[PDB]
Amino acid sequence: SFIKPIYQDINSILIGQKVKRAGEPFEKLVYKFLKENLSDLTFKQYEYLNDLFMKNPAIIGHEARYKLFNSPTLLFLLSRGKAATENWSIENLFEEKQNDTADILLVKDQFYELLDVKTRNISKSAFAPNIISAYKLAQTCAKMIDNKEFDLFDINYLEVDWELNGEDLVCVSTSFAELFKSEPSELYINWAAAMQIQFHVRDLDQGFNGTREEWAKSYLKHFVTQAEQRAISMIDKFVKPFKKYIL
Amino acid sequence: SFIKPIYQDINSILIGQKVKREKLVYKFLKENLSDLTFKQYEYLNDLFMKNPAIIGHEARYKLFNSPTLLFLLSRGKAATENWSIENLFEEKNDTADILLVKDQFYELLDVKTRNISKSAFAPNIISAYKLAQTCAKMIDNKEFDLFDINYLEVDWELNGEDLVCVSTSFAELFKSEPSELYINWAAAMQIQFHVRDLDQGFNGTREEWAKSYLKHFVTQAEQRAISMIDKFVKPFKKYIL
DNA sequence: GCCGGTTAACCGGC
DNA sequence: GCCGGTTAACCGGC
Ligand SMILES: [Ca+2]
Ligand SMILES: [Ca+2]
Ligand code: NA
Ligand code: NA
Ligand code: NA
Repeated sequence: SFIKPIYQDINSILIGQKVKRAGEPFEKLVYKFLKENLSDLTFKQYEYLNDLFMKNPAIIGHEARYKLFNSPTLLFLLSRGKAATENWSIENLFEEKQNDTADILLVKDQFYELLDVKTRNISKSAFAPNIISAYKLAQTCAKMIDNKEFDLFDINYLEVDWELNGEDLVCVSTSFAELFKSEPSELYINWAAAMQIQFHVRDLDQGFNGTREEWAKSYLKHFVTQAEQRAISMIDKFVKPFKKYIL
Repeated sequence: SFIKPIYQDINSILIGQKVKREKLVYKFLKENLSDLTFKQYEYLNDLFMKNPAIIGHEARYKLFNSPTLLFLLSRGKAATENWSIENLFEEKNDTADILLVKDQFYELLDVKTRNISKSAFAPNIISAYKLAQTCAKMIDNKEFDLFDINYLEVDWELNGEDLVCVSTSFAELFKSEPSELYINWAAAMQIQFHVRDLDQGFNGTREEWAKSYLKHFVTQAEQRAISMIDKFVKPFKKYIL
């Protein structure tokens, strides 16, 4: 991680920060800090895409523009769709998109850190948030394996806890954790919640002992196993209880 | 519907409205049907304010006088017990955006806003599972003449520094053919449609609707389970040993 | 403690 | 046309 060496600082600077009154905008402050302290490495996802295509003005159409990624897995995680990519121009730049994978990209020497900020109202009853689609993650692992891209990118999370203090939201603490250091078989896949893996960053175990390739194979075994169990569970929860009204 | 008879009134007032870059719907209804119209949390406040002698969640839950509406409208037990004139519910995940109620009959209204300049993407309408439980509850308690669940689509496009409403649509969930309802399991098990596309040709009774919906729901759940193997298990087996 | 369902719409494959 | 996956976190049952 490129963030990890300055996380202590980040943690200190963010605590006490405020945003007018839900905590979503704290992500903008995370970005501001990173832009100030790692200016050359830091991008919004759409910003990285805009920069990539701006540097290659002669490369037009979605196919050629896709070739600029030089990585199947990164293309998968970061690109916009074919029409969006084809219609891109300096006058028609990418702006934020609701379901972009990452909030913030940090890249250096062609290694990629995908950072997702998780904001959390710390006064409400704890509810683990959507982290990332378990299915997007499965596809990522399969593509990592097919292409032997095991040392190219990390997926990392920064939790920003906040509380309502008068007119303002204030940050009270933060946490940092790396997806690829968690034990894959311990990740919670909430199928109803858009097939999303869910955890609090603060709680994520970080003791995985294997290679990235091993992480990928292991998560895939986990994913496949959970999907099988869910297929069965749906009869239990969505079929059985209601059959008495229709038979 | 209490809204349907005045839809033309609403469509006209809205069809040129602009917000800065559309709960103008609530405003209009509140001004033209003030005795009937509530935000959900507002209806609950009103209900509990009008019954000051009733405290705690069990007793306040009895104020609904209907298990099904209890299930659709109420907040959780602790929230309800902790409610007071000085601790009022605020807007919230709530089933409905707007409630219109008259003579012990309830219209649940959900407003769907839509950026009409982008590729059409049918929005989450309501949980197929919440709907399933609701039908189940309607049947168990024979509450077939109590409420409707209705939708109002408001289409808009960006124009300058503002969003402009260019059209609207209105449709009643309980007039749609249940078996035509698209359940998108990945998207939080939500029914999905555009209001303007919703068929309104169901001819049977409310009870028939509920039974037909349940058969549909159960059938679609079974299909989803099966399709999970094909999409989430099969394509990944080759990587595991 | 443990568990998982719900709201807001929203992009883009073939 | 037809089809369905993803982001934002968030609430309250035993
Ligand atoms: Ca985020
Ligand atoms: Ca709505
Ligand atoms: Na994001
Ligand atoms: Na995410
Ligand atoms: Na809804």
